[PDB]
Amino acid sequence: EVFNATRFASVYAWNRKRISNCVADYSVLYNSASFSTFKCYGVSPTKLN
Amino acid sequence: DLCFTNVYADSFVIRGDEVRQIAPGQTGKIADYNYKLPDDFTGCVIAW
Repeated sequence: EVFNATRFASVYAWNRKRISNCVADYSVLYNSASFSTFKCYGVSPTKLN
Repeated sequence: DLCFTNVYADSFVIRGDEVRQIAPGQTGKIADYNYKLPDDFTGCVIAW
């Protein structure tokens, strides 16, 4: 619903979506999603799991 | 101005978007399942 959305919002009207009651298993994005930028600030990436 | 003790060159080919994953503390497909750098890595990463 987030990374595979058909339409994205404009930057001036950026969309905010709540995420709750789910497992953050981002490895499912490994197959189809390629990211040019991935920068975490308050947390090391290797600890996200 | 330096001399290097145990020089090893690790060569491979990845995507353009995955070059950022070649770093000591990165996550992702390449960093997790293909090639991981140590946290105390001493050396240089070159990509073209």
